[PDB]
Amino acid sequence: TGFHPGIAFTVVRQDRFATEQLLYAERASESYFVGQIQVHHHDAIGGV
Amino acid sequence: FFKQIRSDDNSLYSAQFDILLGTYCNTLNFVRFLELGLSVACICTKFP
Repeated sequence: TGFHPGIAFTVVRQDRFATEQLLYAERASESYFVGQIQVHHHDAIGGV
Repeated sequence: FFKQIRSDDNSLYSAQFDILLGTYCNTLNFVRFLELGLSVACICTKFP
């Protein structure tokens, strides 16, 4: 009904925007060991 | 459009077909009246 009961509020809300970031990486900044492709099989709808 | 083959790809290996095993027609035996056994009774005579 439009009565101000002697109290005040501080509203807080949080948004979310889509960005476009810009990565940079120095030379030889990662050592990467690669294993060996192994194959496993299993059944499914219709086929293996 | 149909994408539903997610490499699940069944019904890609059907080869049912229909075949026409031939045709068969007949002929009409053209009968000559003056070759009958009845033609002995009338004296046929063309008259243009």
